Amino acid sequence: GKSAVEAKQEHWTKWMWNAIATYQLEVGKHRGDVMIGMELNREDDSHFSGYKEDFSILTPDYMWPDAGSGTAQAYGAGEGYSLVSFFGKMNYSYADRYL
Amino acid sequence: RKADLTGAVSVVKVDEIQKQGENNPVKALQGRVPGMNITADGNPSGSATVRIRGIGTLNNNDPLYIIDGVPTKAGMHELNGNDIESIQVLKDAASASIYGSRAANGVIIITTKQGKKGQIKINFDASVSASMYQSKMNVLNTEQYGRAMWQAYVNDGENPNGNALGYAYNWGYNADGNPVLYGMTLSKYLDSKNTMPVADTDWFDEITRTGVIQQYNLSVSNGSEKGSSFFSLGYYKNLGVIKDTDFDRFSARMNSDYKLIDDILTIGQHFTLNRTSEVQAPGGIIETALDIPSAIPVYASDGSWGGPVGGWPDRRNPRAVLEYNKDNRYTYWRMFGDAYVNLTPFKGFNLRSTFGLDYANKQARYFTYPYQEGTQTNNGKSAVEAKQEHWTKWMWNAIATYQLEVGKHRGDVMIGMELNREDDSHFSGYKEDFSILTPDYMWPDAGSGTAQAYGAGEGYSLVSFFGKMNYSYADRYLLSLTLRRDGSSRFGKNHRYATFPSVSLGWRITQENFMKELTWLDDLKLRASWGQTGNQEISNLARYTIYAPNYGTTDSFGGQSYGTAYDITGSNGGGVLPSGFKRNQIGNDNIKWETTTQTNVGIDFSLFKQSLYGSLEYYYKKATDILTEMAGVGVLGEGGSRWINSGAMKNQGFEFNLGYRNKTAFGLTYDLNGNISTYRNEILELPETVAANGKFGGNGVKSVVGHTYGAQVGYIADGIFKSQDEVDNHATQEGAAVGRIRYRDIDHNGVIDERDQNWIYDPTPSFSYGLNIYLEYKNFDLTMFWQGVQGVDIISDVKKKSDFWSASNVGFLNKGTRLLNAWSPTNPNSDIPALTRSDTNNEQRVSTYFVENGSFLKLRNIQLGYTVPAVISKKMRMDRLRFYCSAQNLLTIKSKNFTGEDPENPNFSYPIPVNITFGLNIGF
Amino acid sequence: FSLGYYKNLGVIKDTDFDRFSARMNSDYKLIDDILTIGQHFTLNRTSEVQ
Amino acid sequence: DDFLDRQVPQGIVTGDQIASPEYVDNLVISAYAIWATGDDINSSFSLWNYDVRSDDCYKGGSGTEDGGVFNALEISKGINTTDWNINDIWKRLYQCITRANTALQSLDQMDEKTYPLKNQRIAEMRFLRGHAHFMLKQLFKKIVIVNDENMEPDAYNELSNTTYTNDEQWQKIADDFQFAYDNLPEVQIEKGRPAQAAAAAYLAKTYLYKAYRQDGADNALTGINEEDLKQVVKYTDPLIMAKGGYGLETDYSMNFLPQYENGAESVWAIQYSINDGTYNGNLNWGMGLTTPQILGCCDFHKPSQNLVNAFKTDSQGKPLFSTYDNENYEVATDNVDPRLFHTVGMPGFPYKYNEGYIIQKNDDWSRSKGLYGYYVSLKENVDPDCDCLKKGSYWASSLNHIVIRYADVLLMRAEALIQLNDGRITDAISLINEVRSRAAGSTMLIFNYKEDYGVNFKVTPYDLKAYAQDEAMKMLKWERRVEFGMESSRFFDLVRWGEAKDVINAYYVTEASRCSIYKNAGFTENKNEYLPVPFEQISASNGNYTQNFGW
Amino acid sequence: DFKSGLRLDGDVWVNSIRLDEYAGTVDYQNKAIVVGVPYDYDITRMVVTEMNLSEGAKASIAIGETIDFSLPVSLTVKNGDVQMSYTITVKRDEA
Ligand SMILES: OC[C@H]1O[C@@](CO)(OC[C@H]2O[C@@](CO)(OC[C@H]3O[C@@](CO)(OC[C@H]4O[C@@](CO[C@]5(CO)O[C@H](CO)[C@@H](O)[C@@H]5O)(OC[C@H]5O[C@@](CO)(OC[C@H]6O[C@](O)(CO)[C@@H](O)[C@@H]6O)[C@@H](O)[C@@H]5O)[C@@H](O)[C@@H]4O)[C@@H](O)[C@@H]3O)[C@@H](O)[C@@H]2O)[C@@H](O)[C@@H]1O
Ligand SMILES: OC[C@H]1O[C@@](CO)(OC[C@H]2O[C@@](CO)(OC[C@H]3O[C@@](CO)(OC[C@H]4O[C@](O)(CO)[C@@H](O)[C@@H]4O)[C@@H](O)[C@@H]3O)[C@@H](O)[C@@H]2O)[C@@H](O)[C@@H]1O
Ligand SMILES: [Mg+2]
Ligand SMILES: [Mg+2]
Repeated sequence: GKSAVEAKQEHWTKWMWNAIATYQLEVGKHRGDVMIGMELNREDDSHFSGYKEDFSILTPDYMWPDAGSGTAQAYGAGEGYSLVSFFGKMNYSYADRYL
Repeated sequence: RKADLTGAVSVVKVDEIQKQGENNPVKALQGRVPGMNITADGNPSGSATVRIRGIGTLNNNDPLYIIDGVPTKAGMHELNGNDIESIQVLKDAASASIYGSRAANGVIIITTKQGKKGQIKINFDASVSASMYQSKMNVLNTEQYGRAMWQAYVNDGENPNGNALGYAYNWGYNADGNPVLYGMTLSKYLDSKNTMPVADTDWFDEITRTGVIQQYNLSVSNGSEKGSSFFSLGYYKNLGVIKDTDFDRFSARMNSDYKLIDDILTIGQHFTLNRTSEVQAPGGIIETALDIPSAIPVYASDGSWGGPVGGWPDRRNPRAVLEYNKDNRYTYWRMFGDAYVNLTPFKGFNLRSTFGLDYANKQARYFTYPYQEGTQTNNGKSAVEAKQEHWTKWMWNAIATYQLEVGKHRGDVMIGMELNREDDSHFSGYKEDFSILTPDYMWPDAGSGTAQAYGAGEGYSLVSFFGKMNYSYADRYLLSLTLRRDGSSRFGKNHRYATFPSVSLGWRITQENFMKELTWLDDLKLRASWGQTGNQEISNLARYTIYAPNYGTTDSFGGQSYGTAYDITGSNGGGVLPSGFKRNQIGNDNIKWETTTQTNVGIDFSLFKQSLYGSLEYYYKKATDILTEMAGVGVLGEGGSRWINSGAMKNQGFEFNLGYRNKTAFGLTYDLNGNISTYRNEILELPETVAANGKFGGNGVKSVVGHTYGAQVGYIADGIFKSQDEVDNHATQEGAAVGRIRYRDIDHNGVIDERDQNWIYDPTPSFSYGLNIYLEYKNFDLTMFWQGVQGVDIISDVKKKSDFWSASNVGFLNKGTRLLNAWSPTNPNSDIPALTRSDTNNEQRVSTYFVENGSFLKLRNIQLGYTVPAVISKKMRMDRLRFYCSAQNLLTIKSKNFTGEDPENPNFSYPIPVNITFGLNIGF
Repeated sequence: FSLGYYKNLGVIKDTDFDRFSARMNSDYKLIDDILTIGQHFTLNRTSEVQ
Repeated sequence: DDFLDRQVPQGIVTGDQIASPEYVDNLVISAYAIWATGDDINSSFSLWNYDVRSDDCYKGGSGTEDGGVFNALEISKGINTTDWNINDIWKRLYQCITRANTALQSLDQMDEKTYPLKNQRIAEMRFLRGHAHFMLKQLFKKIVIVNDENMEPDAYNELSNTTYTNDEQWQKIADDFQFAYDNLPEVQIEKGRPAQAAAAAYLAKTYLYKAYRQDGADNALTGINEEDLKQVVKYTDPLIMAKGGYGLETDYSMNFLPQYENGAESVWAIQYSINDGTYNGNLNWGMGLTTPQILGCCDFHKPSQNLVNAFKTDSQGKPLFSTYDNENYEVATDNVDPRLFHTVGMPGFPYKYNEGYIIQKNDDWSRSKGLYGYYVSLKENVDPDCDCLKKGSYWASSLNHIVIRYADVLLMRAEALIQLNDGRITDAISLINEVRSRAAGSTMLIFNYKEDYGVNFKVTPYDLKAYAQDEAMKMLKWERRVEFGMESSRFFDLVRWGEAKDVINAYYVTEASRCSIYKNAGFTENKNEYLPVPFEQISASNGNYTQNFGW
Repeated sequence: DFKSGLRLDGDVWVNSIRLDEYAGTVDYQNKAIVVGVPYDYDITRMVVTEMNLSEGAKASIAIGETIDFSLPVSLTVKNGDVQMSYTITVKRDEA
């Protein structure tokens, strides 16, 4: 006769900022591009949950942690990470034949 | 363009709304609309309270905001205000009824910017401001505090050296025998442990700072008949004057519309995403700063927070409170979208179907760090709260409109169906017994103590069928008829639906042939309207007899938790106690809609070729069957509160808008927009228990019926006694002595008691006015908005804590500076009662002493701007470059009867700072 | 501008998955070819019983 | 079109479902729990807030302004019918009554065969309702008798506090205790529930209060009724108590130590618990203000030098009936009842039997800087180190609150016998001697005081000889005063006896010297022996409630 | 702008005192100064020889004055507008 409810919430938030500088050139049969970029990424995750027991009516409408009348538990955690990157890409083409 | 054109509509000019540089556009339009009251405390968020046409009902009086056709009651401080194209306030029932079933308190229609046809523009606005704390309450320093306490002791006739707070007084008498204080000395350490050195501390300066405001907006619009779009980004950040309180907001708005086929099937949308993070001040932080005496050092000897020790009064360190509260930051995501499709089968017909969405998500994490400030401690309690809330409101609307232009007759008919559904939920976890005590470590998993879980949910639904018919003859006679059938989920099946009619008439007198020769009178229109609107803003579970299993897990102050859990076995707990149910309220199955009837009569005029324009309106609002939550009779016990239709409110008001714009011979373009308004409020009927307990006025002493909402009853203070002869000649009263307040004998019975009370407070201003001045001259524009309120009374508690010694619950608290100039035989020319340690006279009672004249006139905004000349701007490729420097809340004038400061904010709420701003606008 | 609705009732009873979606992309070219400002945004709401 | 019907209330039970048979035990537990969770700091069901009007105690706190309305009650001057405390206590007691009435209404519609304990549960609910009515009757002379469980909420407005006279109201109160005595089990394994002995004792108390007639508009005594005293003697018979297994504890301190909860003398007690899933536990928040300043704050409920002098005894071993208050009690040169060191914590002595805390006459123990003296009540406080105690914004303990004590039953029986005066004064003297003998033997925790602080204990019983009725009554009053000090019944006993005015005026005159708050004190002959009916309630029930005499 | 100008800094500590040719042990927790004498010294006439308190600190007891120390003697050290009280006691090395 165990009755319980879990109310769980999770958040994920990732934001990225990117910067690019590109140059192209068409000297004769030579076609050359150069790109320099900087990128920052940051991800933050979190979550938390409540847990309640000892309900009476036993229906989703009635089953809320306030309506519970038993042992309660609370869980919660958070984490995150960051990335930084500097990249450079150079493309050269001769006679539209050698890349 | 007044949209309705035949009702009480006020059009607000955003070109000077944006000038005030405020986060909340509602707060920006504080005094620029007649018959509207905006109250803002001054916290970093722009949160403000709105009251249209005075108080209209005994329930939530908040007006209904409609952004791009989607109604909402959420505050606008969480929405970007720099992308507003037009604002119209509909204050009449007839005009505002068509915009929703929640229009009883007035409607604010906000139209966001849209891509102007055939052109593309971009605007970048930047603004940096400093906010300074001006209304610094003057509290006693250490020497002044010692002098005041000595004065109190000698007036009471007790030995001042018995103060036992470390003061040692050298004092004597003058020739007349009046005590005089030669000097004072202090014990260096307030405690025997030599941990709390005595110091002179400015608590208000310590908790206040100079805040910084940053604002950056970037909008780009692009419009054509091929379709239009508009994209806006916005960032706002505000550091409050109170330390460790702040508010920032990111905003992104995306509007677009597409016209397909040729003119059929117009599909448009408006979406906006906002992210606001905020740290708020703890409750009563200003109160704590005022109370704590200046002798307490901020830091103890060992570097820990200083606090009360020994005989000093128990008040927490306000700086420590702010430091511990600085981590209680909440995040709030707001998501306001809508998508509409418009079909035009032929020339006169239109079918518009709109779907709106409003999703809000609030996530917070509150901490409870252990504190030990002298004798103030929470026994090393450490805890964490993880709270989450969700609000989801969606609306679906369908409209069918037909227009006809037969001859001089112009007639439109619109039939609409609207469905609204709101669902709210929230849940929280609570953990204790942490070790590291830092926000990084403080998570419910890391906790190692007792845990609690809270959670609730609710919602409601609305259905509405409305019909609006407008007829116009010769563009001279205007008639409007609207009818609504509204139902809400908050009522029983029998009383679910209600019908509300409204009629409006208008006559353009200037169009009549008999007054053609009056060429100076450019335009004159006389309009009248009578409408009924419905109110159902009550609790969702209003008609049910609620029994809740309140186990008592919710924190409560004083232990009156009313929980349901008894150690029936008798073992001091140790497990899960048996639980039960308790009654929250008694159901009422006969509740129905509250009916608000409004009659409006207006005259709009324009003279000298639209050079002198204005309006004059008179309105009468009558609210009946007001859904009020009447309390129990008293022997009915808990849960006796029940909703009932037993109310009646009356509001008569006048509004007068004026505006004069003209150029000048030497090239000075001046524009003056004046405004003045007044209203009278009254309660006509009220349930007996409501009148008895006086939640709406009367303090529970006399019924408020027949008086203004919120009016209070108290004694009447006829000065203070100045001689034993005066004390004897006055009617007898307990605690009367020399220097005490003399209370008038109202009933002439010869004795002062609880029957000697009368109406003393009326929270209705005589009139409120505003004035906006705009001067343009040689690329220089000066804007000045003044706002004034006249004839308003305010109940003051700062006066209670500054004019009296030992009037608070606990003694020896720090008081205001004006306490020093109290009455004494050495200082006869005064009106402040003599100091005393015992409140024998019971001067805490409600009386005219605490009623102050709140009339004021403050320069709400001033702004000086320079526009770079067009030639330089074009050379720089910018279409428009502008710089400006502005000041908000710079200057104020108050009546001499107002002892305190800042009559707008006369109590311990958040202070209102002075903002000095510098900003620029670029229009590439 | 895109709107989308998907709903799936699984072969196993009392398991299902539905999704609302709204996408809004735009870009603007200003001056003559300088300062191109664009954005792509999408909002999705998926409810599921597994 | 179920669009307006799809959503339903969340996390609640409706009134129709609350009548289901399986919620009856839940409602019973609710009606019990209101007695532990429905009391505020300023309104505790122990009624110590309103017992400051007596001579036992002052009001603690920083000063006269800390609870100014209670200072007004204590000095009996400037009391207004529009005082928040009066209305608050009225509303709280009636809230308890209504929760019990809801439980009774649910019980009365249940099959006895299916629910065998129906009569016992009904008796318990009636007992709780009668207890709340008794408290209301003590505080306000004229109360509304809400004893009809099957009454609609709309019908409550028609109730009046003058439907029954004073005697009828007392009888209506006693009817619930009579039913509870008839139907309750003799012994309750489940300690929280009342037992038949408790019901009988409390019924005897109701009849004892009923005997002292208050006929007429004024609040003056109008004779003593013999039938009520006969009923008191009938229902206080030692056979009932022996059947319930109740009796005096071997030591006086066991009634207040946390280690001996639910003892033999604890006839009935409000159960307070700790570590039970509640946010802070069902602690005694009502006594949250009474903790000493050393525990952290609020220093309320301070006993009085008059009470200490009353505790002082003579050389023979009897209380000083006339000269006790002439001089302050001297620790070294006066014989003193040992009950003093269980009731009042004097300076220079251990606080609640803890040698680590010695009471001092400094600000570390008095919040008012000597305005209210330096004595600390001990009956409701606990040792700081017994982890009985918790900081929930107010230091509160899990110590149970005893409502009925076997000493109270014995003194009640003695009073009944003395008032009857049918040649049975000797039995009352025997009961008084039994209580005094218990007090004299109660020195297990204070034995070292003789050699550590020079305390002389000297208490002796009385010879079993004929005593005059007035002499016996005087001795009984003294015994009650020294036995139930700080237990919040002194003022009620003074009102019942009728000498409240004289005793209070004498106390004011005597204590004005050693406490400056009594400079302007004054007790009115027929106005201040009862709290006024709240003005808010009178206004709400227009033309139904009548204010007490003298207002 | 807010300071009262009451010069609360005022160090009032007592380093040591010397009664005749005997030093005194100073306890700051209870503000006591105990001086021992060889169980026969005349404790009715002692001249305060040296007493160093602090910079700007003045004591009620001067230097060079004779005092009866049969009972504890109260000493007040004042600096600026603050003060501290000590009790000086002399004991005859009782065993
Ligand atoms: O309701 C109608 C009418 O009644 C009024 C009239 O004043 O009050 C009565 C109404 O309020 C209650 C609150 O439940 O009773 C309050 C009542 O309690 C008194 C006398 O009994 O004193 C009780 C003690 O409470 C203390 C505790 O101090 C502290 C402060 O937090 O608590 C913990 C304990 O260690 C520590 O942090 C402190 O020691 O004071 C709390 C009391 O102070 C109030 C009263 O206005 O506000 C003052 C300041 O206290 C703060 O907490 C400061 O940080 C802030 O909240 C505020 O600035 C209020 O907060 C608390 O009630 C201690 O000082 C007292 O000795 C009286 O003080 C007081 O009258 C109810 O029981 C009762 O119904 C009004 O509320 C109303 O008009
Ligand atoms: O819970 C249902 C019901 O409660 C409301 C109002 O009663 O708010 C829920 C709780 O959120 C509170 C926190 O105390 O909001 C106050 C602060 O939070 C903000 C977020 O920016 O306001 C939230 C949201 O609600 C309004 O305030 C409407 O009153 C809106 O202005 C705003 O968008 C912030 O503005 C405040 O500083 C508080 O209101 C409640 O405890 C309702 O949101 C909900 O319907
Ligand atoms: Mg009078
Ligand atoms: Mg217990």
